Amino acid sequence: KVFGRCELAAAMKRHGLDNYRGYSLGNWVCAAKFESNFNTQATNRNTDGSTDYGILQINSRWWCNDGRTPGSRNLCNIPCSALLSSDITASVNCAKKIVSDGNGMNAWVAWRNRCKGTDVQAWIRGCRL
Ligand SMILES: [Cl-]
Ligand SMILES: [Cl-]
Ligand SMILES: [Cl-]
Ligand SMILES: [Cl-]
Ligand SMILES: [Cl-]
Ligand SMILES: [Cl-]
Ligand SMILES: [Cl-]
Ligand SMILES: [Cl-]
Ligand code: NA
Repeated sequence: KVFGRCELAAAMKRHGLDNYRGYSLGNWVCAAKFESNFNTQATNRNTDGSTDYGILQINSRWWCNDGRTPGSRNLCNIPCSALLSSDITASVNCAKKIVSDGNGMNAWVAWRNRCKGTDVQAWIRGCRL
């Protein structure tokens, strides 16, 4: 599924991301825009042989099982395919464990490079929330 801009902001708020561990709604929308263009079916392969999955691009080295990442862990206790659903629940729950690991939203490199410090509120302007 490809979400409308105002449509995803509404679903993320419903699942309790608005200010989780101190991060506002526009930070999560911006992160999704640049990680996936609002597409839940987004995937991308990393050089160490791990893979990234879904609207927020979560990785198989630590966080999910895909059966193809040697010596890895499954700290979220889930298969990576759950991160591709039109239902965003598994993606939101695992992003909560990751953002708590010690380093906050710096765990997402594109958030640090395209959305940290910017007028993130513009991503929610004109939306009925
Ligand atoms: Cl847009
Ligand atoms: Cl915001
Ligand atoms: Cl594995
Ligand atoms: Cl393969
Ligand atoms: Cl494990
Ligand atoms: Cl599994
Ligand atoms: Cl949803
Ligand atoms: Cl933090
Ligand atoms: Na794994």
